[PDB]
Amino acid sequence: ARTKQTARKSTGGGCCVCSDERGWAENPLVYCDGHGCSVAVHQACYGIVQVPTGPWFCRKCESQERAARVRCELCPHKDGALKRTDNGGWAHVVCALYIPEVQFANVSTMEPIVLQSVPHDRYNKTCYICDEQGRESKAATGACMTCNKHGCRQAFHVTCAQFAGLLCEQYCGYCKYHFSKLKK
Ligand SMILES: [Zn+2]
Ligand SMILES: [Zn+2]
Ligand SMILES: [Zn+2]
Ligand SMILES: [Zn+2]
Ligand SMILES: [Zn+2]
Repeated sequence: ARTKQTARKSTGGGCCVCSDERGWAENPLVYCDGHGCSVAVHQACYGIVQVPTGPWFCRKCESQERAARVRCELCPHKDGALKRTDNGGWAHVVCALYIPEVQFANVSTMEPIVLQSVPHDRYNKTCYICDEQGRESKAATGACMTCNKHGCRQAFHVTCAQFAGLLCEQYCGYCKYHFSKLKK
């Protein structure tokens, strides 16, 4: 597999789940070899038990599922690191991690992603970011996390917060207003 195992920048992107650009000897950043696929994930961020000596393919590329059928059940963005769900669909690993009540059937392999126990309070929210970034039709879809500032009611999709730099590592996120004043 093509991997990065250090933080070194060659004298000659980052993880889809955790956004870290560095790799480790015991936790490499592995790059999907699927055609036109740009997934890169840490072994531990994606549940790769054995990094192959040959090519490595993410689960979506392995499935060769129709590109029309590859969609996260929990957010409106495709691309990124996906696993199959218990309901016969797909979901981002990052969405699974940052929506509190989502689980994995196996935490070593991090799959399938289990949605059966999400309560309806993740599902009746509106993503304020989608409402801001020209995605008004998708803002009320999928599942939102809530700002981790106690009492805040701002809600947002995990991936939308991820793209906005509003997640942090317990897996939580803050609306932009409240994130600005948090000591990083
Ligand atoms: Zn990672
Ligand atoms: Zn792939
Ligand atoms: Zn998602
Ligand atoms: Zn959104
Ligand atoms: Zn907030």
